[PDB]
Amino acid sequence: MFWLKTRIIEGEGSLSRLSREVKGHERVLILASGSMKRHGFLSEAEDYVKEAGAEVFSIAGLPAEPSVEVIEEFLPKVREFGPDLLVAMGGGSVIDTTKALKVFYDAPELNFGEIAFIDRFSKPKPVPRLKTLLIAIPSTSGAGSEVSGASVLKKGGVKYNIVTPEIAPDVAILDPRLPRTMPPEVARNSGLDVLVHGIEAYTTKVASPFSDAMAIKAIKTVYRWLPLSVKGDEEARARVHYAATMAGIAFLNARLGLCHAMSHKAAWIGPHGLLNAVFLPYVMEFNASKSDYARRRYAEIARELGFQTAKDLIEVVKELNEMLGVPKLGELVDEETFASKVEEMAEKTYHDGLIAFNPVEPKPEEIKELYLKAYRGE
Amino acid sequence: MFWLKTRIIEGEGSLSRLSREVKGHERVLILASGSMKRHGFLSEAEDYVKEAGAEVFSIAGLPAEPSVEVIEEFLPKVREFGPDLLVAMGGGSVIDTTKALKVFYDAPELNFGEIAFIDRFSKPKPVPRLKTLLIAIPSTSGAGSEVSGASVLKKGGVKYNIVTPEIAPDVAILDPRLPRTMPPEVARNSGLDVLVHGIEAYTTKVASPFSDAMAIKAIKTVYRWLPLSVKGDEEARARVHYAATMAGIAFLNARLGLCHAMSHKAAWIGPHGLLNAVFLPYVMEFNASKSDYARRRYAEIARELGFQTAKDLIEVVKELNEMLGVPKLGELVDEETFASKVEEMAEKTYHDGLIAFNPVEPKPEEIKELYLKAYRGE
Ligand SMILES: NC(=O)c1ccc[n+]([C@@H]2O[C@H](COP(=O)([O-])OP(=O)(O)OC[C@H]3O[C@@H](n4cnc5c(N)ncnc54)[C@H](OP(=O)(O)O)[C@@H]3O)[C@@H](O)[C@H]2O)c1
Ligand SMILES: [Fe+3]
Repeated sequence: MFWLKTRIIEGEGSLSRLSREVKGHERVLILASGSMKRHGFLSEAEDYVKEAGAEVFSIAGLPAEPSVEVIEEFLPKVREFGPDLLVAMGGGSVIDTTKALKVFYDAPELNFGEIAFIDRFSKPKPVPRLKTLLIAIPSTSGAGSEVSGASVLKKGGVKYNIVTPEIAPDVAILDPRLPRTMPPEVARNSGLDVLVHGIEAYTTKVASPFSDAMAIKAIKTVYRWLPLSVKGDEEARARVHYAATMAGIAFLNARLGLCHAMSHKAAWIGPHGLLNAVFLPYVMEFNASKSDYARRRYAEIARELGFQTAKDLIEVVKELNEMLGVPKLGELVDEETFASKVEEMAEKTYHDGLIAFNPVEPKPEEIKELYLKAYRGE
Repeated sequence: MFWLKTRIIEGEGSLSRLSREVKGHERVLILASGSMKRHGFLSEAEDYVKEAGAEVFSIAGLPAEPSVEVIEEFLPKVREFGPDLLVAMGGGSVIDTTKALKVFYDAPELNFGEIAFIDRFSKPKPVPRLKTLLIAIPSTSGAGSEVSGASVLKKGGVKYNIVTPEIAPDVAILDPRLPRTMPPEVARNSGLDVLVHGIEAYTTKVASPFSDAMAIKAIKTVYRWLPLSVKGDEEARARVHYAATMAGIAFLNARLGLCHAMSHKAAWIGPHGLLNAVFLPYVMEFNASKSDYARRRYAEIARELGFQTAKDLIEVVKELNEMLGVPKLGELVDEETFASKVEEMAEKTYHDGLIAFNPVEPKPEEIKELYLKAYRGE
């Protein structure tokens, strides 16, 4: 199965197409990061919204790690303003925050309790039809959240999932002026996220030729361009920006697997993209040792990069990490914390729904071992 | 820009998903090629419609390469039945005829002459919002009509387009059992159309990276699998079936170019896929010599197939036509008839909206030369 709800609008200066898209709307709410404010893209968007006749109200300064707490703060100002159009302008977390906001705005009754993918052996209640349009404008490259029907959300320190077609954005605007403001480390971290997403999407149980096309292109693009992007080349920034959305389209359809699950649960340690990169080569070694299907798919990606084998790809991924100064796991977190948490982390990873999609289902013990293998820098 | 209205359902035996898809509709009309009746798929589909609780009515035997008069034949039968869901099961011809029917069913005041892209120097009247749902189920591999917003009809030996997102299908079902009953020539002809779609979509002025991904995968898949499919390999049939839709998604977004325009205006000679194959190598040479952008883009494609240059790609296409027994143009039509028609085809091709998307705009006398080159088999 393959589909795409989101309309994509790409190109230098495509932020301006925002005027077309607000036509016929009256009250526009914009959530943005501070960096979007300080670089003047928020103003620029406010102009475009005004000159299309609509009222506009902005909130900037948003944390990462969205929560039902923080969404409480907003909802009155939100609910009083009476928006009929939401705009998210920033990273994954900003987009996910706006996505989560849409649900409580549009379905104020909805018991948060009842809708969250916390366990994979739990089956939450479905989310009704919502209504407010949602435009996503990503400033990083990136999380894939501008096309996905998923947002993550804390209700007091605990992480739940919301998953439904209803919060996949209606429109995504990809203007590479925005991601050209990423500091080098952020360009690195979020670009490795693309790579991990693509490789995982290619190797799930539910991959199709349609998602494969997108995954493969994102992979080749990151492999070829990310190092130049990190050094701040402007064209390379644009290419990786588009590839980030490609990987998004892929994992929207094919989903993800063990590596993302493992990153979710070690969130406390580090940024999402960085931990993913750290784990990937171990998850690949595991998958390839245990599944012929996984081994063949990795070889297919290797050939597409101009190599031959599954082992080529694993080694090339380790060398990419080394090249871009990705730290060992031992450098991010001391032995003592890590070791006392590894079992708890394994159990949570085991209850995550994404391991349903991984080409091999790992036992709790094998997850434990993988954490330890990664830590030893094995 | 990139988008996709159509929801794709793929897989062996995926026809059975018709049941889910018609649920809560009352009157379903199926328009089908003769081959779908003879080979049993039409009964199968009817059974699925029935068990979803709908009334079903089928018309089989819809003609290949339809002209405008097909509308007056079948429209009265559609009006009499009053469907609330149209299903098209057949090649691009059947799907195009169904789309056209939808237009005149939902919007009875329109006629073909108003709304078709007859002349790129006159704006046709726009098609209003339509309403009847349309499910496309292609049985060739393929025209890509199951995801495109176009319907192609002949008037006076010459093909014109109707183009609107309103006739992009809502759902496409890709079940490779269906194209397995194609005769070899039908497999060849529809398969080479996938290749031509992909190459033209890759080299228009409005190619994006998103349409590029789909275009490139379709090309690779065809290049590798079509010879085996033509011989009757069952796997290769499935692979090329999914590629045809990939190419359709590409050209839905990137459009097409001079090779399709020329084939439209020579439609009286032969079937569409065969004409496209014959012209392509000449169009490519022309574009490559006139445009550096086209040259570099053909080379990218050559590299992806494991060659190096634009020139390699042209040679590859010529060799593949040979290997598959594509006739020379001179076998299809006598010289004195062709040569008497050629100034008119060229002038009409020049007025085709598709030449605006080609990487260079030819003059009519350059088009006339192209036609004659192809005739000589240069
Ligand atoms: N809308 C668009 O975007 C678009 C783009 C490109 C081309 N086109 C159009 O599409 C048409 C060509 O479509 P096409 O290449 O799919 O061929 P087609 O013209 O629909 O069909 C060609 C022949 O194949 C036979 N057939 C089809 N499926 C079969 C199966 N499973 N088993 C056995 N026989 C089968 C049909 O025989 P029966 O009639 O006996 O069943 C028919 O005679 C042209 O009119 C062209 O203009 C449209
Ligand atoms: Fe075609």
